[PDB]
Amino acid sequence: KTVLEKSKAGAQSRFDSYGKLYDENINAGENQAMTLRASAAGLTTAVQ
Amino acid sequence: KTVLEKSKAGAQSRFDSYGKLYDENINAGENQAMTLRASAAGLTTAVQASRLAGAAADLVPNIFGFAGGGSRWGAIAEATGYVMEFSANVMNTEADKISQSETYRRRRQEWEIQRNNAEAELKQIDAQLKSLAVRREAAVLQKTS
Amino acid sequence: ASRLAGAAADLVPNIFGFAGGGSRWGAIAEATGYVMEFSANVMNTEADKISQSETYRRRRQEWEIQRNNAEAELKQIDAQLKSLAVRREAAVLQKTS
Amino acid sequence: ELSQFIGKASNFGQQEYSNNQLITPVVNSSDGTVKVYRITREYTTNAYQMDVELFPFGGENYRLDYKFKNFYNASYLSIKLNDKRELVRTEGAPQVNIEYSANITLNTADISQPFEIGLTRVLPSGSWAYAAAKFTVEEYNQYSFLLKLNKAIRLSRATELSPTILEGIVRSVNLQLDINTDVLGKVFLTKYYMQRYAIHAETALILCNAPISQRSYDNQPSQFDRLFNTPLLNGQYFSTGD
Amino acid sequence: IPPYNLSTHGDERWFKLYIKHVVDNNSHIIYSGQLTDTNINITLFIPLDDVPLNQDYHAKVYMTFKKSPSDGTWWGPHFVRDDKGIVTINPKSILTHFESVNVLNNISSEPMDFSGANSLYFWELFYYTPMLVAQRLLHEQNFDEANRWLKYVWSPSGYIVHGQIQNYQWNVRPLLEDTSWNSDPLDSVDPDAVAQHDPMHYKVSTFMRTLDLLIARGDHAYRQLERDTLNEAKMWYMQALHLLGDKPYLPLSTTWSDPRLDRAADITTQNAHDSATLTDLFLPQINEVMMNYWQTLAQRVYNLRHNLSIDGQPLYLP
Amino acid sequence: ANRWLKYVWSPSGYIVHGQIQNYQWNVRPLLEDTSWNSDPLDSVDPDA
Amino acid sequence: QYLLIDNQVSAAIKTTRIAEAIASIQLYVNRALENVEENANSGVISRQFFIDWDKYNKRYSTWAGVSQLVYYPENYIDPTMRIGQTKMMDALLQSVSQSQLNADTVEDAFMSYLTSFEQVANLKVISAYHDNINNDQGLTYFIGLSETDAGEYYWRSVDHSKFNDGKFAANAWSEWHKIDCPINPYKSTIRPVIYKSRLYLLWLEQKEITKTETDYRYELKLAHIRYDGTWNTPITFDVNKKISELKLEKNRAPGLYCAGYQGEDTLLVMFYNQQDTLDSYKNASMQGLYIFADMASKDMTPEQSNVYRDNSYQQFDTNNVRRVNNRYAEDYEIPSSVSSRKDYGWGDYYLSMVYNGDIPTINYKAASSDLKIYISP
Amino acid sequence: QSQLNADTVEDAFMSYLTSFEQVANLKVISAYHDNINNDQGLTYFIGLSETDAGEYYWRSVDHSKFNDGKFAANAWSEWHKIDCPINPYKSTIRPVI
Amino acid sequence: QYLLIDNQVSAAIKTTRIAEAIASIQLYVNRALENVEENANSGVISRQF
Amino acid sequence: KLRIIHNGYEGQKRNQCNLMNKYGKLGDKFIVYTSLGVNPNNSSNKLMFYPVYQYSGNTSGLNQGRLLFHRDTTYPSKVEAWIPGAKRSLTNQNAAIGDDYATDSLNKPDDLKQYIFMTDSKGTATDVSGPVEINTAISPAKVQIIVKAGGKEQTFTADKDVSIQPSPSFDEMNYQFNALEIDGSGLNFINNSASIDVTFTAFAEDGRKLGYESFSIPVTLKVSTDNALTLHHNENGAQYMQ
Amino acid sequence: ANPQLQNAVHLAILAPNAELIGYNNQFSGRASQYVAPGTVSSMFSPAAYLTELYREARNLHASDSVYYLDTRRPDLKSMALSQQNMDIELSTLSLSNELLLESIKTESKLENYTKVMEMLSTFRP
Repeated sequence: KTVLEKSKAGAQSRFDSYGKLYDENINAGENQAMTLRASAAGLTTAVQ
Repeated sequence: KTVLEKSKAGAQSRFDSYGKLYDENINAGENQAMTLRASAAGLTTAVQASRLAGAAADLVPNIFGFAGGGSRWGAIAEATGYVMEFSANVMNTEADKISQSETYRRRRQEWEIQRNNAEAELKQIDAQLKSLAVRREAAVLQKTS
Repeated sequence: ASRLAGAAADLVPNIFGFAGGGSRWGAIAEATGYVMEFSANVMNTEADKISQSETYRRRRQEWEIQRNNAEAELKQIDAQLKSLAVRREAAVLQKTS
Repeated sequence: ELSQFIGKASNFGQQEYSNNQLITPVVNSSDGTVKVYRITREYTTNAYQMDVELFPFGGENYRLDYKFKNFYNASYLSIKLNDKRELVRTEGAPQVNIEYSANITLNTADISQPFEIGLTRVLPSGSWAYAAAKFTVEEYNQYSFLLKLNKAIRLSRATELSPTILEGIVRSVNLQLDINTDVLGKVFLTKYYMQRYAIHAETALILCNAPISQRSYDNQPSQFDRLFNTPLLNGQYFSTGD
Repeated sequence: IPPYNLSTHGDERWFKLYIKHVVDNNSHIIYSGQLTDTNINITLFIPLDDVPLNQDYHAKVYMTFKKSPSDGTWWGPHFVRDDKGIVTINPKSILTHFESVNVLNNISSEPMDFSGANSLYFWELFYYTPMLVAQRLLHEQNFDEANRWLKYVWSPSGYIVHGQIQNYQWNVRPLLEDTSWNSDPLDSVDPDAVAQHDPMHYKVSTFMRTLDLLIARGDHAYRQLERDTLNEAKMWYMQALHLLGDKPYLPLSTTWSDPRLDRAADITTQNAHDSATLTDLFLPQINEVMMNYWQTLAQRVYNLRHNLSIDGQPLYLP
Repeated sequence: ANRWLKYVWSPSGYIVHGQIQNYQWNVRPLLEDTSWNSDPLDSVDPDA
Repeated sequence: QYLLIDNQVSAAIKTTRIAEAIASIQLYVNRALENVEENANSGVISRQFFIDWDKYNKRYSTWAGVSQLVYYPENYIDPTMRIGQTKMMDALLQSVSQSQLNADTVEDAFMSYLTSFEQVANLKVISAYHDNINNDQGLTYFIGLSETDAGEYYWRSVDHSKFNDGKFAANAWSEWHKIDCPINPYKSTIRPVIYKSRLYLLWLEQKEITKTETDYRYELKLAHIRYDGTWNTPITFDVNKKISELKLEKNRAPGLYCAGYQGEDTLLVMFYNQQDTLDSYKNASMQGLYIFADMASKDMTPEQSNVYRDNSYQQFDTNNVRRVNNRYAEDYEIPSSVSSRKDYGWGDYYLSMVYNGDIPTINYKAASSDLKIYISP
Repeated sequence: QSQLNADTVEDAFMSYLTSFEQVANLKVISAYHDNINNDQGLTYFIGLSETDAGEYYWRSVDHSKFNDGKFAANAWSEWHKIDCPINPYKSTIRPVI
Repeated sequence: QYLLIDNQVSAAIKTTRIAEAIASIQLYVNRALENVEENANSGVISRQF
Repeated sequence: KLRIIHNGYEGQKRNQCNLMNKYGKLGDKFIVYTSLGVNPNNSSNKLMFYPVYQYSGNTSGLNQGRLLFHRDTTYPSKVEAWIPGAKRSLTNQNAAIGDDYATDSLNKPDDLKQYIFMTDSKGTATDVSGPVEINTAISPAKVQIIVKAGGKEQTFTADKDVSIQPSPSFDEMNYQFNALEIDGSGLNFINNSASIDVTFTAFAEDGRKLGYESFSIPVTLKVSTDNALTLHHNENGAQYMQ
Repeated sequence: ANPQLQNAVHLAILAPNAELIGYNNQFSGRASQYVAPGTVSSMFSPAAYLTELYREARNLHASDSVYYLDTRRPDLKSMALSQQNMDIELSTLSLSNELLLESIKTESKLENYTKVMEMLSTFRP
């Protein structure tokens, strides 16, 4: 039983860990990077 | 028991290995690369000031005599244009810094997961060694019988 | 060096006769600007190099883990073969019985 | 291992007892002769209350040094030899963790026999704090000392036994500190019993018709304390007596 | 400057040198330090004016000390430069305070100054540069190059120039001579600054890097575990030990004796300390890092002697 | 992070030239309750 | 909280007597410092020990760290990177960052470093400025130049307070820093100055003009450093007339006097027809202007000119002597007002305080040996 | 970025501080109020950077936010950059709506 | 260190006679080169080998 | 500039020169012990004494002479310097760390020329031998520069060539010579090169070499018939150097 | 003064010499006494840390204040900086009880802790 219990705990750690990452979606840092790429594109009319 | 002990060692190696990676967050070289990305972005203000100085200088005529002038009337617009283009490249530089950093973050997170996976394996293995030891005792009792 | 050399050269006047002069007043600023742009690009190249180098290092670290997994597997399998051999001997004794 | 045999010492001309054993080369007045002194301390009661040690300053002359582990509002302190001779008298309560000392003179007879230094902190009311320790003082011609030490070291290495238990075996065999064949017989039994029963060396010593040790050592309590002075019965310390 | 003599100098070993009658007729400090028991060979560049303020001499130099703190008529050297640029000391000078003064009339130059305006850059060129390069090589396990590089700073076997063995181990002038690179590191938290004030620390750092390299080479060979790489590892560990010299040993009993806290904390002790219970002060601790190297080597040596892997595992079946 | 919060606020206050000052908020307008708005109900904005 | 010991904690949890005493005190201290427990001794709290409470003193491990640093800095020194390393070192490190590091790579990286080293080692000092009244206090800024056509200017400074026993400490000196301004000083005519505690560069430039005949125009360029270390652009002043007033030989540059001045919160700039004898400037008419923080400017009148001259001429370059300017000042430099208190405290029973008073004005007279200070608090 | 340290923060700070100054010192050059009366509407202002080839910026103030003698914090908008090649004689420029 | 052979080694450790001799000499040389063993000969050390 | 210094060789010699530099004068005569080690039965360590005997006179009149010595231990002691054939011993009671000396009770330096046993009585036991007697005086007549040029040999000497002699100093002396004329003609130029070798060397009054230093001055000889190399470009497109 | 550097040989790090002697004359031989990490007697031991904390902490409140360190915890100053106090681990709770129990005994003017427990056993409020 103890062996199975440790297995449960292992799976639980993974479940919650992947849960977290999934729930996070895009990291705030990742959001800033997207913003910058978009911002650069936005200069097209100014440059022209 | 011998088989299980070898498994244990395997899991132990994995655990310690992911441990080490987890703890050694960023390789010093990795930090230098991020430093450089930041440093390059940091040139934005220096660049703008020079281009501006340039444009003003060129509005000044340089030909004198019985004919003259030659000022570059479009100088401001050109300098302005370069700064905007530079800025676009900077935005990528900054985004690249960020992307690299977040990439490392995700990497470390995965190491933590795998570290924990190895840990769970070790604990199950110890539990298996314990159950085996019990089985062994039972076998001894069977021999006794 | 080339951009600075350029600036020096272009501060030299280029018009001679009744009307003269013709130097580029902004020549220094321009050279300075080109150098800064190059520098930014250099930093990115150097950073890319570094990332690439470290990327390979990490790859190798992962390989070592996978190597060692395989090693452990070999040890467990050899241990299992020994376990089986014992089981086999017991079976031989059972046949004998 | 060295400390186990000879205590602690430094090149500063400083010596300190360890494992309740004090050892020192006292040079006689205007005499190159080295009288090696060995003083062994054991507790008779309430060891937890105070640190007490005695140094072989010179012929019959000893420096008595002590430090209290707690505090009583004593009117005065009185230290006696074998409960009859007052060795030290001072007024006021000694303070906790303060070292106090006195120079005392012991009679050759008092020195050669085991003796007890009792310390009583006398209260203004009908009571006092009390603790005490037993001391024995031995003297050796430096050669005699080195020779006994030689035997002790070699025997310990050969047997993997602490000088504590080894002395105990010797004292069990003879009053005097001497290794001989009867000692070796008991050393055999001591080890034999350890192996035969999977028991602690001290247990094996007891089975060799030895007393329960009242001697602490290392950072450990005495055997006596381990049997009777484990969390005390409403704080009452167990001690021997009549 | 002559060796210290309390009876003529005072109880203080303090002294200063001054320059006077150059630019102004006021004196200025040009040197300061303590007297030692040997001669103090102080070489200074003495500036000279285009227009002298004195006919007998173009410059005055003098030294002061506790029992002779002042200036005085004809005290110290009085130098005059002739038309050929030769500087001599005017015989009127009282040279009593000095053991000797010698003008180097054919020297118009001096060795580069590692403590001067450009000191920063010289420290990097001749020290931080090779230390950095070696540390990187060490990290990458490029041991052979790493060794070459540490040797540019220091060699326990010295150096050979044109076939001749030299008289030094430090190849860095400011470590070879103990030259300060700071004035007060206690104004901040910075181990570099600390070492700069006290260069002996750079000497130590260099030593530690050398040990790290030897150990790494040892460990490498040991990890290979082939009979011969094990022999190689043993050798490299012996080298680390040779450099470490004799293992330290500490006293069995301290003068310190489990003092009561009030006492230990008594500012009187602290005041007495800074003025200098001092018996019960806390004792200087050995560098436990260095301790750790001794321990590391002992374990490696043990394992080799016992036919164990670098991890202490048996190199055999039970 | 602590240092950067301290620039805004310190429960222990601040020390200048060796002397403890008389305040915990190091942001003058917060110490003074100065308004940075006139009508926050214009929009759902925690900052306003 | 009062007894600094937990009486709720499970019996199973163990500690040492020393550790307990430590933990107890740390709690005690926090509460006093946090003003949880009132009527604390503020004198004591202000002691450096407690200033550092949040770093190094609160936690033993960090305490030991900073303490150990003193005896064993080598346990903390890592040659890979040092505090205060210069950019050349940064480049060196970066250049060796790849894992495939070998002798060829190393030797090339070294030469890159060395090239930069030489560039620095050979900088020529052109001019310098001491931002103080007297040379014995404060620090001197120096500007120099890389040996290349269309070269680059650099600056560094030295701290005079570190000139102990006649010599500067190594600590007295700062590294050379790059200037990114398009500087083209005419015949080296440039000065580093401090104004409003900021570094500014001023230089004169000559423009070749076709008039046929050839003549020249002169312009004054002003630039300053920004907070991020980059520089602003040059600002141009029309000084051609002021320069035309100096009857210079065709190949001579006007001397440039330039220093900040606290009085009038301004920058004082003057040009002159350089003499061989310093004292000849006592009768020179200085051609100058005022420059303000907003880049405004004013012509300097003859009267003002003579005044600044009389008090500064001793700093002027002569035909064969290159001198360093100081901050302009007269007999005494005195602040015009005081807003910053040095000390204060509570009244009896802390029911009142004298606080945030000020010295809105400081006026003064300064006759020889008679300094009269007028405070209107 | 995930890797931060004290130097990093100070540099970021000084970058902000630099930009702060650039805005803080803008001079006001001219303005236009887009209404008939100055008691209604808003005033548009333009300013200029203290740099060669100086840049123009604009912002405005809402007069309806002028209450009991003073403008609300909300009365004001921030400065905005102008990206045009503007270089008037004697600063002869007006914003208009 | 004096005899250039380790007398504290387990019997389990084996090598050949040529191999041992090499090790002894190599240790000796290092000690001579670093002057662990004082009054070493500067000639010889100075040789290219 | 010929530079002489009594900078002893690292380890033993350095320690001995340190004592010399601190307790004597240039000109003093000393017995320097060249053979040092640790006593097989008396030493518990690898530390040792580094004795030098200073003779009275030779510019330093002494109260019967002194034994100077260096020791490694940081503990105060009674350093005993025993002479077996003389049955004499000096005792530096409460000796300083590092550098100290014992007063010689009798100026009989002959006694020193034998094996000497030194100890701190804490286990440092040094075997002392090799009693070499050295006169540290240096006449300027023994300070020389030797030149080898072609087949010619020239020498120069400080007491002829150096206008001002340096004060006697162990710490450092510099003998600055006037221009020494070397007859360069005769140099054997090979491949248009020859050199002059200049040796800087000196001896102590005992005829004891102080040491030496060698410098050399290369000379390039211009060849008057050496026509410039010519570049040629042949009409057949061939370019070469003549 | 540290033997670890002195034995290095190849570093040429020299001892302070006369200053070692003078220091030891002022500090009872202290610089000759080096210690291993882990001894209480060390400059970096937690006891050293404790000593500094106490020295300063005790001056944070007036001696007659309820918040005076010594008033609230008199044992801190009376406790010694012993090697065993540093090395022995024991229940934190037993330490808490020790403190409160002694305080009660003192306030209640009782002879010992058994008297305290008997007294407490009949307390009603």
